[PDB]
Amino acid sequence: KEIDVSYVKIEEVIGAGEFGEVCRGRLKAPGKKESCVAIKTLKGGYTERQRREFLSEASIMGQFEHPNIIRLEGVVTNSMPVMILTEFMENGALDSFLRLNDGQFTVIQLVGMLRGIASGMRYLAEMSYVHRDLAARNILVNSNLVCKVSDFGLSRFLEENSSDGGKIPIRWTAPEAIAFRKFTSASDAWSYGIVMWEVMSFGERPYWDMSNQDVINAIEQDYRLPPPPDCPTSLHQLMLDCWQKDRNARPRFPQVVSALDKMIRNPASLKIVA
Ligand SMILES: NC(=O)c1cccc(Nc2nccc(Nc3c(Cl)ccc4c3OCO4)n2)c1
Ligand SMILES: [Mg+2]
Ligand SMILES: [Mg+2]
Ligand SMILES: [Mg+2]
Repeated sequence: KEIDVSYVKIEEVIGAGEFGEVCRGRLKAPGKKESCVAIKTLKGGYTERQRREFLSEASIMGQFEHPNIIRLEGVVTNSMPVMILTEFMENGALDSFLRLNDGQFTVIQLVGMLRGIASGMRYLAEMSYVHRDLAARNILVNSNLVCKVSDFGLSRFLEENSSDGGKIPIRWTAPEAIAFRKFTSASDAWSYGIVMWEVMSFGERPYWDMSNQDVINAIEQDYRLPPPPDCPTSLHQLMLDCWQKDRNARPRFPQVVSALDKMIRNPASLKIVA
């Protein structure tokens, strides 16, 4: 949806993206109430290929409609700067939000966040969309702590193209996807297990200071991240299930959501910790 630039007011720069600023603003279109939006801008100096890559995120987001997937409002392409407008997520990225609030949300709250992410992923997998960069930094959080998946793009990773979309995010990536570049919803399930660990650790870095090659070798040699402090064993076991070497043995997203719903209904089960 092309948005008339007169309908947009930019209020404040709140972040930096790959191609430009991220801003908070207001969108007011005839016949509709004013709403808060996030705005990504692309200013001058870009190639047309870069413009297409920037806008491809809008095209992809616009294919989706789900309460746990970032909603596209529209784009501005007939003037400069070029913009993508979405719903505004007041609390920003989950990893940083959790680090700010370390130890300050309950296990049930954390499970609800994880449930929202899992529902978003359930939807994407149903749509045959493989995310490929599922990480807490790509989850956005609103004022009511609802978590939504962000970061959409279909460009191959650098390792998939010419000998001579960025690099594969090794710490989040399933071993077969690193080895063979076969990205599937089952490799996203591996990534989702890593997100679980990030959330239950209030935004710690997966594998601490281990090098990328150290991580690859460790996983091949059966190492898996340990339960975060105070993490319910049932949640850690779901992580381990997501991290099965055999992709076909990992839970699919409907099963992940089911498991989390059961936990929420049976909160006593979350009391067992190592
Ligand atoms: N660290 C931050 O940038 C930040 C800080 C505080 C709040 C938000 N909030 C926030 N809310 C919604 C979206 C985004 N970022 C974003 C994304 Cl991820 C994809 C596409 C797009 C965006 O804005 C419009 O077009 N951000 C983002
Ligand atoms: Mg991506
Ligand atoms: Mg990415
Ligand atoms: Mg800690």
